[PDB]
Amino acid sequence: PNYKLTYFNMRGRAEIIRYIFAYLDIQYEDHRIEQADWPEIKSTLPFGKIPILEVDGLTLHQSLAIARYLTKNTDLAGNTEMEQCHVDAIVDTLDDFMSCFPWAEKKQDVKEQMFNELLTYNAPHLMQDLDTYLGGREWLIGMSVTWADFYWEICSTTLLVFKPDLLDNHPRLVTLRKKVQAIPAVANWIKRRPQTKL
Amino acid sequence: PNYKLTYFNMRGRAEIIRYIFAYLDIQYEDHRIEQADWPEIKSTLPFGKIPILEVDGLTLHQSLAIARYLTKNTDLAGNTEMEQCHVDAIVDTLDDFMSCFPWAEKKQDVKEQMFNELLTYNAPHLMQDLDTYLGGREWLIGMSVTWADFYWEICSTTLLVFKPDLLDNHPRLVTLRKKVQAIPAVANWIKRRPQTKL
Ligand SMILES: c1ccc(C(OC2CCN(CCCc3nnn[nH]3)CC2)c2ccccc2)cc1
Ligand SMILES: c1ccc(C(OC2CCN(CCCc3nnn[nH]3)CC2)c2ccccc2)cc1
Ligand SMILES: N[C@@H](CCC(=O)N[C@@H](CS)C(=O)NCC(=O)O)C(=O)O
Ligand SMILES: N[C@@H](CCC(=O)N[C@@H](CS)C(=O)NCC(=O)O)C(=O)O
Ligand SMILES: [Mg+2]
Repeated sequence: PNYKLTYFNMRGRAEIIRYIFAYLDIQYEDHRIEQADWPEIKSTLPFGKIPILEVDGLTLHQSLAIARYLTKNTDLAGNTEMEQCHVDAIVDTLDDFMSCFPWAEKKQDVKEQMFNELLTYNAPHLMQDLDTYLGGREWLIGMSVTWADFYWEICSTTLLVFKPDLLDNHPRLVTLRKKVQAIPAVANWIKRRPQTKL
Repeated sequence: PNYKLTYFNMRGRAEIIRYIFAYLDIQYEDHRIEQADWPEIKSTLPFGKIPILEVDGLTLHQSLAIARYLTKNTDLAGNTEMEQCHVDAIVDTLDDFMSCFPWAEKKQDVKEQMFNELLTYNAPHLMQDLDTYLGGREWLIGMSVTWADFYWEICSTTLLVFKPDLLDNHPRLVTLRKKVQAIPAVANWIKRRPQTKL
């Protein structure tokens, strides 16, 4: 079908969807809006948030709901219902953390303090839990790559911008990142995608 | 299989799982732990959070990941691939808001202030979007109840404790709550479950 992804000109929450389209070799319109155009767009969306994915004109929302929709019946989903649950759980654990950052905090005072606290205190704890969860395994779930591995690489890439030494004590997590980045379709997207901070 | 759900003695994040077990008429061990017994259990979990659901000796985590797992191949999941996406999206939209509340706040005074601001300044926009989304339909997604309807009833039940007039401008959302509460299996669970504040 005809796919149209709408988001800001950032990797952000739309990147997981972009990785899936690239991996599955699916053509889509990568619509990146300008902040000045958001207000009008927002008023037309059922829940006023992006990303959204239009499939033949029908609008879908929530980045992870869309990602799950696109990976169902593909080799990125998980090989059993239980493994699919593990994929979803890891994705939500990562998303829970990313969602904790108060980008909308009214007071720039508290906002700055919270970011530093999450990066210096919480981040290291999560990295340790993920490292232990992965153990000596090749991928986070099963014996093959899943979109949970994609989300790990995506989330860690942005966190590394704020805290470069995040994975100094976890080489196995770095290796996993490199494995995802080395996947042909993914590597090709990473090299051609717009270069943005977030 | 044999199911063992572990959570605190409260509805909270485990309630969606409990509703699903009730609706599907599935037996399970509803393990409710006292605060004092949490520390020693927490240290044994990969990510140190509850609820967790043990299925034939294997542990699953993340409430919504578990809920999705339990509804797969059942009438609660959504009738089409697209509708299953909408179910996931509505659930995440609700969970996104619930996750905004600062339960970790130290000052009880400040904590209540933040809760009241979220319920007064932010909740109204979400309630309006949900009402508009529902329109004059019987259920949020499709023509039959889904676990998204369950989650709406569960989330709104607790929010109403803090903001009694939350739905005074949205009778259609109240009607939906009543419909969920009237389903025999669900009604039975609501009447027999332990009475807790949250
Ligand atoms: C997966 C999930 C979430 C993220 C986060 O980045 C998103 C949401 C925040 N967004 C903020 C830019 C705000 C802004 N205002 N003016 N200029 N820039 C960018 C995209 C996220 C969460 C935690 C730490 C960093 C980034 C990324 C991936
Ligand atoms: C679905 C999603 C999230 C919730 C929230 O309730 C949880 C979060 C924190 N938990 C803290 C209680 C600690 C405590 N111990 N003894 N007394 N108090 C209770 C359950 C939630 C989020 C937003 C508003 C209200 C409730 C419920 C359902
Ligand atoms: N959990 C949702 C988050 C949706 C969200 O908050 N999107 C932000 C951009 S990253 C947005 O639309 N904010 C603009 C606004 O709230 O006005 C997802 O993963 O899609
Ligand atoms: N998004 C996760 C949240 C998990 C979570 O934060 N659980 C809380 C209880 S509601 C917990 O384990 N907190 C106790 C602690 O962190 O020690 C879910 O839905 O399962
Ligand atoms: Mg979430």
